[PDB]
Amino acid sequence: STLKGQCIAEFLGTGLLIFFGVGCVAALKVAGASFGQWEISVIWGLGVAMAIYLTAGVSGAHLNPAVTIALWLFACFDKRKVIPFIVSQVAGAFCAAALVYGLYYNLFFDFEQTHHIVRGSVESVDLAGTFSTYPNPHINFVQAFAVEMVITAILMGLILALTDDGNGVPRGLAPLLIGLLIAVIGASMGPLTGFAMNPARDFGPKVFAWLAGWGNVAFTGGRDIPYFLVPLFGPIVGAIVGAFAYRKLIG
Amino acid sequence: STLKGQCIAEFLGTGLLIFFGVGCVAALKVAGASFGQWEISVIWGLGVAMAIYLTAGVSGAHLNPAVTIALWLFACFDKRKVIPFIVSQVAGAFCAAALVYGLYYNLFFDFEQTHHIVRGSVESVDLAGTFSTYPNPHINFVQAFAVEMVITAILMGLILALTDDGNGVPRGLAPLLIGLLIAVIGASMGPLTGFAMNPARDFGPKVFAWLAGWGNVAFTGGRDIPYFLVPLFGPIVGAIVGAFAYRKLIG
Amino acid sequence: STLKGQCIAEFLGTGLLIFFGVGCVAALKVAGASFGQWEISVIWGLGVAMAIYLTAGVSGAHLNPAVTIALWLFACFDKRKVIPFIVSQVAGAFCAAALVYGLYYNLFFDFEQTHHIVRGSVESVDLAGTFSTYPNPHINFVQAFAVEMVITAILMGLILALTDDGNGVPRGLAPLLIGLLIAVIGASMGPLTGFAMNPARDFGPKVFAWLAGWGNVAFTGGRDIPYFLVPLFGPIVGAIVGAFAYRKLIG
Amino acid sequence: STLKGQCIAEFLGTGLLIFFGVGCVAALKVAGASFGQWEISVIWGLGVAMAIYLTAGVSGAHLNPAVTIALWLFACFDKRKVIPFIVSQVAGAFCAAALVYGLYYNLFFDFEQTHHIVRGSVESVDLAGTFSTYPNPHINFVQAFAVEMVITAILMGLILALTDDGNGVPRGLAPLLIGLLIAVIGASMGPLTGFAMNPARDFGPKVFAWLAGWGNVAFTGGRDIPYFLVPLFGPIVGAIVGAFAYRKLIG
Repeated sequence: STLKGQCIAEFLGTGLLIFFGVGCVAALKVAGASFGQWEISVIWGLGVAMAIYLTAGVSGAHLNPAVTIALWLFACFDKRKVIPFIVSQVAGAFCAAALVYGLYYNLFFDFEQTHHIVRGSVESVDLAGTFSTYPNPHINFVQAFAVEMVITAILMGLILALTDDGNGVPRGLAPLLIGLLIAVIGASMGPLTGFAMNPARDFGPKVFAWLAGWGNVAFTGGRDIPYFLVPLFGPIVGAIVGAFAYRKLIG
Repeated sequence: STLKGQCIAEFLGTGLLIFFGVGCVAALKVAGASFGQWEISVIWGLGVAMAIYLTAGVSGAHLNPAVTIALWLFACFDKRKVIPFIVSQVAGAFCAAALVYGLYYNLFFDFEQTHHIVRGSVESVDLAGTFSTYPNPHINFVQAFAVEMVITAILMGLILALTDDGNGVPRGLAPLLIGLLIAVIGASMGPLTGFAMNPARDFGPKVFAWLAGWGNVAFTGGRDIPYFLVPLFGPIVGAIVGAFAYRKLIG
Repeated sequence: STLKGQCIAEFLGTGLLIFFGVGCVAALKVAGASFGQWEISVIWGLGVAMAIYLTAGVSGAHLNPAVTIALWLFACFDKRKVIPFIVSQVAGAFCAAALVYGLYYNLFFDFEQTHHIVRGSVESVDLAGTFSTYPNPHINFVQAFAVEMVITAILMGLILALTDDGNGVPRGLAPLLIGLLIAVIGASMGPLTGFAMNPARDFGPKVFAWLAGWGNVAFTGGRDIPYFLVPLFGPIVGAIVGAFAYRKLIG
Repeated sequence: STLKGQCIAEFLGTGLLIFFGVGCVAALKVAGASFGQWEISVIWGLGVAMAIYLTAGVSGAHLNPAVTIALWLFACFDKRKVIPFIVSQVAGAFCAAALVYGLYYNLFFDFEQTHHIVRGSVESVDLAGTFSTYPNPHINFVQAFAVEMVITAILMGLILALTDDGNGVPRGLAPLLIGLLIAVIGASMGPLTGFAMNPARDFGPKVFAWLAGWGNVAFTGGRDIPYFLVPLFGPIVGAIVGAFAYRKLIG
């Protein structure tokens, strides 16, 4: 597979997981669907598994800039493909957020008119939480960064544990096992930071929310310190830590 | 296997998935069962997986006219079997809707008498939603068609991705993975159009609802433009788009 | 394996599935646990899968008199083992119901004193529904028998479909797939008759409920026609129909 | 693998399952997350499966002192590694409880101030139930011990049933099947004693709760007889019984 073919697969794979994840959150927020914390988390994980199954044979199904950087540093992934892979991942998440917004277009405006929410204000951040993740009100930037580092380290460590020959896990079952890992992470740590674990999953839809009319509050989240840095660099630091720990303690 | 044997398998396979899907919706609506959006979606998906496991060895387990048309256009499926397969699929969905109605017969009339609902009126469309799918009140024909096209394209693309040699997915695990894909599609996009994704799944029970006493509102759904066209031609267009995209970008 | 060894495995396997199924129903009824229809059904199915995994290698993991009779009539199962297998299955369900009652002993009496329920009365049938299945108030004996026949036919047909060489289903994955089939059956048809599908699962705990103090209402269920016949002979008729249909239409 | 390498794997594996299990309970209690009994149980089980997948190749993934003792007595596990394995398991559960407390630090104090709960009192035992298990108010020490013995015997018996060559279960699917077994055990027996089934899972976080400020009530649980003995010796007795029963009746 050429570089162009793998970039398209990364674009489609990241878009597919964003389409399922944002869609279910949109259904809970503006469509009146009844979802619990476990149900939302299991939709995110299974959507990732389907995205991996679709694009594993072409590009390896990274679908995460943090995973792409960690693989380059620790799994001898080609450095020439690092930038195009990351660009394709963010582009796929951005376009998928636009597609979900288009399908839920009439419900978003009906929700705003009913609750008298003006887009771009602090009170509109909750609606902006459909696309991207925002921290719990009781935690700050430092605690939010620690949560993102820890959960991404677990994800990176288990990905290496589930995708190494000799561990007994079939290659056909590994994508499903990865999705279940994301579900329990989101179920146990989601109410804190939104279990982003993916710079593309957060930055992409955040750019669309800024263009959709939410303005600066899409990036800052109503906080003095702009929150968008936590899902951007937090997973990157955590992925490196998780990959380093696995090679030292398990691998 | 002869053509008659495959048609019977398609009749039973489509009926089995309708029996599980309509039954769970009936339990939520007239039996007082507590179901969320994810729970309803996961029953639909797992019911499809069981139907595929039962009939895969005989007819290939299409169980969807949109999939049958897409396979004929892109997977060299025999054209002589296209019409009998589609006829058997719609017949199976029709008979299964009648069977579910017979088992839930006393609960349907008790529900109508309690809520003073006259069958065949606009207020009875919600009860008619047990058998077939109807759009969200905030979306119209054009947006409903777009939703059905997109979700069927994802289903068709993943079906080809999950049923090709060399992708590493075992043949015994593919039917279960297909069902999980339907669950997340229904969880993320269900509150919009009912995630029909299957012309037989919608048209079949719709004909029974018309015969059961709902009349013309079973097809139109209380809309000026008859809604039944969206689940009829929407999945067909989406399946072709999804199959074409997979061959160009992934396959 | 000798006959004594297989009878012990059938005794333990049926007891294990009753222990999980009755325990979760007891938690919902007297322990205040929050369970939906899907959640209860998925506990029953997964408990059956664990029971099959434990006893498949010894006795074949029938754990159902209806399945045992159907296998003898259609799968050349030994007739000399039919009676001891059925006796062991009912004995295992009876003892497991007693064990669950012992663990939940203090909660059952606290529930009765709080709600002023006298054991053995018509108002105590709901508490007796913890151990065995009772019909929906809007359905009668004839409709209850039809529901039990249909769902057991689907279970028997899929069991043959999931346990035949050449269908591509691994032997290690078949028990889990069987449990998921039970979950969707209970989710879609449970609110009607309790998805017994197993004469031992119902008759066994019913005998214990009669001995525990519920008296005659444990068998009759407060109905003029004794309801206990429906889960006794209903699954037996359905299992034969399902096995016959599979051999004629699929097998 | 040397003894030091296996001890680290046991430390990380037990910590990983505690991180997921305590985190989801913390989200339900202090973060306002909506969780049912099945949802909490399925997070515990799947977290165990991920922990097994990470550490099976190094130390065998015991992650339970009761399992370690049972394997030494019945599976010829090395006696020299029994003490270091148990020490590592309790250490991992202790550190993971501290990590979860640190991430949820601000939410715990906000919950206490809102409800006017003084740490170390009887009314604070419910908050202490986030880390460790405490019995249902209607059951006493004797019934709590019986529940822990029975459920651990089932877990030990199924673990031997799922990890023996010749049973047809793939080695890659066994960890997932073990997690599903824990989910149904917690769903059916959790509202009684908290389905500890693991001396490290309970004693470890209990020591942290005592150090975190809960004092003596973390061990006694507000009972005249200290409850901490039930999850300590209960699973050990049950694991031996379950292993002995499997070798006599199934193995």
